[PDB]
Amino acid sequence: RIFSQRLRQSVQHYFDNPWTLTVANAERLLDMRDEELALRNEEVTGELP
Amino acid sequence: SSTHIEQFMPVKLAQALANSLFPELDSQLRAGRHIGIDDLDNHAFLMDFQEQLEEFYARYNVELIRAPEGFFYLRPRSTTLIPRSVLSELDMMVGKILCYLYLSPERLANQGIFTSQELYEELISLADEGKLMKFVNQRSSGSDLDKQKLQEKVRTTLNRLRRLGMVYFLPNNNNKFTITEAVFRFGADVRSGDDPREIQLRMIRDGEAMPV
Amino acid sequence: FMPVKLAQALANSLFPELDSQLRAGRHIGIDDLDNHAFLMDFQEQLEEFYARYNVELIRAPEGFFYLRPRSTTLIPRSVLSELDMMVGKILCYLYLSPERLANQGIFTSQELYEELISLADEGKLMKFVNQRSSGSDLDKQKLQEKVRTTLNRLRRLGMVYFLPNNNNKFTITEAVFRFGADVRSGDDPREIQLRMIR
Amino acid sequence: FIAVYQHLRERIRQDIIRTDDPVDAIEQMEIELARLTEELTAREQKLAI
Amino acid sequence: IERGKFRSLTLVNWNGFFARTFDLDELVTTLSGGNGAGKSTTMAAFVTALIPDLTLLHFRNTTEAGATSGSRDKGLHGKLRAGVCYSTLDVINSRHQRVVVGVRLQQVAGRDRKVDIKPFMIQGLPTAIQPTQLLTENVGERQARVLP
Ligand SMILES: Nc1ncnc2c1ncn2[C@@H]1O[C@H](COP(=O)(O)OP(=O)(O)OP(=O)(O)O)[C@@H](O)[C@H]1O
Ligand SMILES: [Mg+2]
Repeated sequence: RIFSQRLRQSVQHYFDNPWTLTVANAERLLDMRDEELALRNEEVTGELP
Repeated sequence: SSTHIEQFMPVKLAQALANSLFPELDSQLRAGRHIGIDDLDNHAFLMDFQEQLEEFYARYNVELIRAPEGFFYLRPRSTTLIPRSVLSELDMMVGKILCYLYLSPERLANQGIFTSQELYEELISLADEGKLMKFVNQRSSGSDLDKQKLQEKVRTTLNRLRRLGMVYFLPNNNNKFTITEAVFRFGADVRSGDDPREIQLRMIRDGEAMPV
Repeated sequence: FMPVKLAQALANSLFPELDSQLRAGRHIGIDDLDNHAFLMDFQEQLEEFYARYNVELIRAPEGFFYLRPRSTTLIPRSVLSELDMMVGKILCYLYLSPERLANQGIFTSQELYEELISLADEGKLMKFVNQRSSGSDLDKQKLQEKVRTTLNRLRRLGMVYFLPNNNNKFTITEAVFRFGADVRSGDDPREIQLRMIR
Repeated sequence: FIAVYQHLRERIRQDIIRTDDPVDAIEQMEIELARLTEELTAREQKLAI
Repeated sequence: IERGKFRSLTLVNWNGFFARTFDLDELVTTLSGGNGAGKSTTMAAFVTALIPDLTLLHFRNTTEAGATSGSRDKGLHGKLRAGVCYSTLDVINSRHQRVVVGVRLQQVAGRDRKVDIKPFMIQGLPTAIQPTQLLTENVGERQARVLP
């Protein structure tokens, strides 16, 4: 009967001393937004062997 | 002799960094994920080369820490080379409730499987429902639309805690999940039966927690 | 085991910092004397080191280094906004010949603001701020704010260096070429850059 | 000495071991150790077959 | 049992080849010609048609063989011309079925020298049809055009 009182009172009265934990939050790797793929179209022609 | 690994690096550290598990783990760790006993591969790896990893990461001005419960995590210093961030108060409410749920022997028979509804029911049983509703919307007074909005915010934050490694969803059902020991960090303000103010001061001094 | 030169490279005191930067997406140009020299010296091994993350270490033909993630990247990815590429292509255009005589390498925020407003079409400008907008002062103020914001993002990427004072005047680095057009034999850079901006 | 005790008090693992008295905690830990050893013995016996 | 065989290889609009078809041999096929003639290019076209995984394809010089280089350029883009391109294989199955596998290749406009691939397969094609003719349209006086 040790933690019941210990933890319940903390949740019940949290807003009298609100506190927050710290975490590692390394940056995301920025990349180019992919533009719509634009292929090369040229209607090539030539003499057939 | 020259051109010899020992000139630049300890053999055990190089051996660790050359392992196939390292990139995954590194990536994750940097992202803030906690590592518990269930993910054997990772955990075991951590255990094997603990001191080398600690020494390594030290270069970055970050502590690789081991909680008593057996879970590893990253704590940045003030001079950290890697950014540091803080959790939201709703995340704390869900965190402390997940902690009480883990301890509860009354629900141990579930074999760790809990449902979002049970979590929500426990939370409203303990905290001030109508006063907590203030965070969802400044005009909330117990309306069902606002109650569903609260449930959806809980659903969202719980998903963030999953990315942090604090809870694992079932393989085929997303309405049910399992806890891990990493949740005990939410009890860092009460694990010792002493003056709350002094504890809080100690924690902020150690870089564990910030006020709001 | 591990290759001796790779162990030497990552043992160097400059590595942690550069690692941090690179993972963020920053581009290393010829300006950063020590970092650039370090990469030149240890490229052959750093490429292998980062391949383990499914991320590619590329040296652009102009000379600057940067990382390109694959689809299976181990590093969490993120993506720029449309307005970001618009501004980037504008900066690529400003890397012009008369620039040398016009500004001696040092520009101002207003140059870019006015160039952006003059050269782009109104429809995509509205799409940038908000579709409900129509030629109003508050919309232009919001667009200015967004321009400053994205310019700071680009400064993070290393594209643009702010002169060390509170005022918003800057210089453009060579790495801006990453936004640039494809070059074909004999083609004029001004024309091709404008052709894409259109 | 006080400092030492204070230091230790935080380091307790979970509820069944929440004897706020470190020295008292020791034995509990050791109990766990013995428990674990028995479980390991049974598991390795299963593995053989 | 009769083992399957590769009948032929076809290239369209590659660097130096407009539309050419090599007929393979049952045992050995040899390519000869002075330096720069285009032999290694033919090899590359074959392997590309076999494994279109663009992450793997990396055509180093014969010198510098075995050096893991991570080169900026994989060396495929330059072997293609502007417009649409093809590379196809004709195979006789052990069941005596004629099947035509291949890929459509196309350069990507933009500063990065990237390439696009779209595989395809044809079954039941009559034995009288040649891939060279199937992939082209006769426009003008013997001045055929390629078709997407
Ligand atoms: N990626 C490329 N970009 C530009 N030109 C290329 C490329 N690859 C090959 N070439 C050119 O295409 C021509 C054919 O080269 P290829 O290697 O196929 O010839 P080859 O007959 O096999 O020669 P060798 O026996 O000397 O290897 C040569 O002029 C070569 O320079
Ligand atoms: Mg060749």
